[PDB]
Amino acid sequence: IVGGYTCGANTVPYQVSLNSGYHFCGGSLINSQWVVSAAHCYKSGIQVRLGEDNINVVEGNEQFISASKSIVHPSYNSNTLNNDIMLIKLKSAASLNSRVASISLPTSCASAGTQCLISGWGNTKSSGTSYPDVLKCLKAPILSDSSCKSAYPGQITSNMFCAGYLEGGKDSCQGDSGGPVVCSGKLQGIVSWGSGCAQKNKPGVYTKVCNYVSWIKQTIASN
Ligand SMILES: COc1cccc(CN)c1
Ligand SMILES: [Ca+2]
Repeated sequence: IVGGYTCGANTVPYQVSLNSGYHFCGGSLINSQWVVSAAHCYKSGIQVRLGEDNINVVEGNEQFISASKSIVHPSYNSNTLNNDIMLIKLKSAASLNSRVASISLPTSCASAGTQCLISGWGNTKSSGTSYPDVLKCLKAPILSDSSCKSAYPGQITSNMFCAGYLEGGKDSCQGDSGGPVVCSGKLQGIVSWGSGCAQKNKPGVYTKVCNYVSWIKQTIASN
């Protein structure tokens, strides 16, 4: 997260870190056994880390649970990043509490102008590289489909939305990938892509989660 703020330990209780020897992506806990992330975060040997603030220090609220399976969306295209969503099942159910909690799926799609919370352990620099140890947060509005399409000609599908600031300075970045965009207590987006970070007229692009609720529910019900 570039130009954000320190969230505060365990203030974003649905935020997970995906770890394969190191943090490589964010995710969102959607029930005791399932995490939603980006399909571009797919790899084998994933351990889901819940209750994290400082990802380099065991602070006492963590649960570390290995993934038993990953399910990338059947229509995910890695070139265009269309359908950039993946489900991860935990080998055992997380113990839910005030600091490890699921986030609700949307019942409706959020509109342009809606204020949301984007969070993660990604790069905090727009030019350099600096990775934080503690969770960073950014309040950001959803941008209109037209401004999103104008920012990225030929690249925005019906399964994507832009959020952030056309002036730059405040954005998600590398390592925030797969993490949440939450608006009014619903998971509306997944950190998906962009051109660099916090650059003028190049806002973050997010997977439009409301399009996938049926798939998520069906998949969970049979797996
Ligand atoms: C350039 O790599 C990125 C990864 C995740 C999110 C974004 C959006 N600035 C960019
Ligand atoms: Ca920790």
